[PDB]
Amino acid sequence: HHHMERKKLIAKFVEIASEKMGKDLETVDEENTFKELGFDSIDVIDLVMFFEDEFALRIEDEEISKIRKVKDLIDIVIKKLEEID
Repeated sequence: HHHMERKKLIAKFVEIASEKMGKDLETVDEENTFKELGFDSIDVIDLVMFFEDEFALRIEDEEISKIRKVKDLIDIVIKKLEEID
């Protein structure tokens, strides 16, 4: 059992936003849209490429374009990590 997987990926999202992207989010809810967090389409691409590199994943362009909510990115990452297993 890999406990706390969502908490951990939200925490990674917050750290990357802060450290790589200069965005202080502090208290993230998974249900927030990226749009409401102030991430535009280009920011989502940068965020995805940062997760890709951190986790040695590949996320297809079609999947990136469908990302709306934080939850969507957390879900994709878990799914890609589960596969690479």
